[PDB]
Amino acid sequence: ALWQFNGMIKCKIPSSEPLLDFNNYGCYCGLGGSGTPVDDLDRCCQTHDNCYMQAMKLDSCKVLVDNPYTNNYSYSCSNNEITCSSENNACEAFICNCDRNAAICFSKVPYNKEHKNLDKKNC
Ligand SMILES: [Ca+2]
Ligand SMILES: [Cl-]
Repeated sequence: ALWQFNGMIKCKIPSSEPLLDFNNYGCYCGLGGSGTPVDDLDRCCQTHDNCYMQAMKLDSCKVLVDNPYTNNYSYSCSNNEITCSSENNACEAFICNCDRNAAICFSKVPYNKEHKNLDKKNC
């Protein structure tokens, strides 16, 4: 769920408020997403969007009524490392992995201020 993803991103980027810093960035970070990613951070978000689309194709996922944004899962942050839990069932586990991958991705790419609040004439 979005509460968990926020925490993951803070795990990797402890100075951030991710729901502010990483929402409405580029063509893909935030609601929806199309066009060409503007930079590597935007590409992290495209991958994550694709991961959530692939979570929904899962037979596993077609039961929790929640979407990936509302589907809770279990994870830990420890020493700024994210660990998804073996106690997660299949849908939960898949979404946790999508989120972990994206949080790590965000932490390893440049942040270009020019793309924050981009006009979706670029997308
Ligand atoms: Ca998106
Ligand atoms: Cl990690």
